[PDB]
Amino acid sequence: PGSISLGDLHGNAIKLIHFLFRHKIIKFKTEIINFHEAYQQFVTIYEQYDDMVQEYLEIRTLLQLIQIKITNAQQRILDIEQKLSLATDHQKEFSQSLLQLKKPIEANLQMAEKSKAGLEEKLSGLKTRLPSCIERFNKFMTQIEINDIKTLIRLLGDEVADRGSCDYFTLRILDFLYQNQIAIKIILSNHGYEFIHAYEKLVVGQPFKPKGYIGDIQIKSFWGLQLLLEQSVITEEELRSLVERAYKPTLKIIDYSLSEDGITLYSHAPIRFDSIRMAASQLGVTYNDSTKEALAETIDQLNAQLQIYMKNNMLHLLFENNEINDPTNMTDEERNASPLIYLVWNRWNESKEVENARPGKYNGYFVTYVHGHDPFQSPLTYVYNLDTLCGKYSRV
Amino acid sequence: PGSISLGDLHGNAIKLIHFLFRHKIIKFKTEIINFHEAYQQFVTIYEQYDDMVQEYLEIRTLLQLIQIKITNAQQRILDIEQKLSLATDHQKEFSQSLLQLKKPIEANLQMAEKSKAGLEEKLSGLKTRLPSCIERFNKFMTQIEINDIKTLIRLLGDEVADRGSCDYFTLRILDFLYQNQIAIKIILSNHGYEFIHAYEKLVVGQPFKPKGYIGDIQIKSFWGLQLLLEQSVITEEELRSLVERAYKPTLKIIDYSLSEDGITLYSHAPIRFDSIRMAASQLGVTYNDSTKEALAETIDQLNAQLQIYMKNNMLHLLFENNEINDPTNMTDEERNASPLIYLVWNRWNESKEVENARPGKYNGYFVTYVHGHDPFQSPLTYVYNLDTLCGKYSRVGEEE
Ligand SMILES: [Br-]
Ligand SMILES: [Br-]
Ligand SMILES: [Br-]
Ligand SMILES: [Br-]
Ligand SMILES: [Br-]
Ligand SMILES: [Br-]
Ligand SMILES: [Mn+2]
Ligand SMILES: [Mn+2]
Ligand SMILES: [Mn+2]
Ligand SMILES: [Mn+2]
Repeated sequence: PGSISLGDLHGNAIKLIHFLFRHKIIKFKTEIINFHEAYQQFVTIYEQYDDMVQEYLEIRTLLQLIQIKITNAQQRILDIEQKLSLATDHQKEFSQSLLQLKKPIEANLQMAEKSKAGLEEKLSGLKTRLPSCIERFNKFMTQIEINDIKTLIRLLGDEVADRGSCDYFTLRILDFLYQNQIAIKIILSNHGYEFIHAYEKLVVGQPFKPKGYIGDIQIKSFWGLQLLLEQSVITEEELRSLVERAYKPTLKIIDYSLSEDGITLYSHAPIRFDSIRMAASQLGVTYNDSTKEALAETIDQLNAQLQIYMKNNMLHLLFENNEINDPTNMTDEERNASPLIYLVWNRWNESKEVENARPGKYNGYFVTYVHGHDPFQSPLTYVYNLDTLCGKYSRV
Repeated sequence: PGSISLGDLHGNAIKLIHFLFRHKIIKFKTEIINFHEAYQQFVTIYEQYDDMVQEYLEIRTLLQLIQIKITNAQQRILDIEQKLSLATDHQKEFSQSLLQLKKPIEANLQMAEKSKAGLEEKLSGLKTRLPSCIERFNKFMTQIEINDIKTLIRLLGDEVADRGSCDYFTLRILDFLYQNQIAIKIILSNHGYEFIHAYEKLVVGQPFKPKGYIGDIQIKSFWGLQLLLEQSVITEEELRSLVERAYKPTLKIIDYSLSEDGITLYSHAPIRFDSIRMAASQLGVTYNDSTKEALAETIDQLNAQLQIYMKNNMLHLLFENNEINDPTNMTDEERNASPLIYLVWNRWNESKEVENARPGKYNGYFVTYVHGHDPFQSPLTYVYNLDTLCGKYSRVGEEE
């Protein structure tokens, strides 16, 4: 009834596969003879898909730029055409000048349209290659079976919408775990938020587009999924199924585990202990931590509120603050105003390693902190900064 | 005919006034003494107004930021209220949480409104101070008279919409010269364009707002004029009267004078000789430089075409190119595509100082180049980069 936590994913489905193999959660079926050959198949699929998404991102950028060029040229042509139409009978040099001024704009517009068509054809070429990639991924997934079912898997965040190749692979792996009754919890993260932002727009009839605070290269794995949806390689029905059953139910603002005499607090970013009380304040949850069980119950109630916001497609209401200058170093006022932003964006440093930030004993119970990768290394023996593919076990 | 040229004005009416005194174009009337005390009164007005426009720029920026806060908060509130429907379907617990979310946004909206109102109050206080300043300027303009009417005045550009206090002062001084039959030519410039862009919009009933490529601090003197217009201290009718009679007719793409054996080319930016044919190509002007007279006639035709664009409120058609990355360092392609932008934005540097860029003799005639101040110093004796320290008169033998 223990758990293993993974703090280093960055939207990279190979890293999830690596973690699941190395901790004996999954294994190849008996029929597979060559482990390294079978595993290298996914590495190759993943790399080829990564290259296709890179190609897509460059096409996306060029298409956006060319559409600005086309719209500008069209507006300028229309303006000159109105001036010519409104001309007086004594404006022959005026009309002659404007007629010849319009020609280079028309030529630029034709060149931009031709360029746009070529980029659309390149995108069409990508679409013809995408099914082959997915079919090879599907064949790989049929070679896998569950091994250990008794261990809770915890992902500390940035599992989607990050620097890897494709959130579809990751969602499919989460759904494989769901179909095999594996207990899994995922901490809400700053990259996870970009994904959820896009998904809850999609299901209300807005574009499946991220918030866009994080740049496209740093949410590449979202674009790897969106490419499949926009090119009709996967159905919106399947995306909704994966997200609704295998992803959203796992999400926690904060997770915990209880020992005989202590609590362990799992967060995405490194966080002060008192940020939990601030999160309770924003969400209308009564905060109590007099005992480890009371703090556990407080956190349960925070996570129930998260599920209410997500079920209503309104998580974005808790993640909007246009006055924060640096979400990795939020001021006292900013932390109080937007505690969930702090919980997913904070980065530790020496000035934050102070007395009372993260006590190791509190109200007579021990407190252990486990969070996702962060550059700063705290010397506190009860702070675990998971910047490795190796999992952290919870003990007896 | 002789001329004087000013290459460093930067929207500063004091610099213009000093230039006109220094070269004996104007003088105080004999009833004024002491002369120093009268000039110093205009200096005080100008500096007083300069500080006022600085205050105005600070208010403008703060108001623009506050309007962003206000609009953001209003959208979020309206968003939440729309989600607060309906009460019935036991979203009650959830209604409560959304109501609590709304409270800090409403508090931030109210705070931003109070700040906006106090800034609009500050602007109102500024407004009450403006009339006296214009009154003192008007008194000063009654104290001067024309002196030399036989010298052509050439402004090499950035005469308006630049770093000084107020384009109204400058336009009134231009009108004074116009009223006294002074010949004036002004070279079209990058700050000049910001002014004209706004003025052309005003003429056709659009807001008196600049293109906005140049930052507000660097077009301060436009804002000092716009402050008078928007606060109803001067009329739209007066402003247009001044611009139509005393400013727009003087404008040139490039100007020239002819000597017995050469041509002198006056520009705002330092420019390559081959920029002239590029300007001709965009304007549909037949280009001919086989003789200095043919080149002079080409430039005359460029300037006639400029006046068509000016008269029809459409100069913006020649100054729009969203593809240029650095207007001060345009590529060959960019120069061919937008030659007038090149003519007003180019900044020279060592890489541009090459043998055929600006030849001193061409097709049998000498070529001399005169342009507004530019930091790079070319060691060509026939290139005149008119920092304020350089002599302003035309060289011997040039006939303007
Ligand atoms: Br006309
Ligand atoms: Br889509
Ligand atoms: Br902190
Ligand atoms: Br001077
Ligand atoms: Br106005
Ligand atoms: Br050049
Ligand atoms: Mn993160
Ligand atoms: Mn480590
Ligand atoms: Mn200068
Ligand atoms: Mn300039």
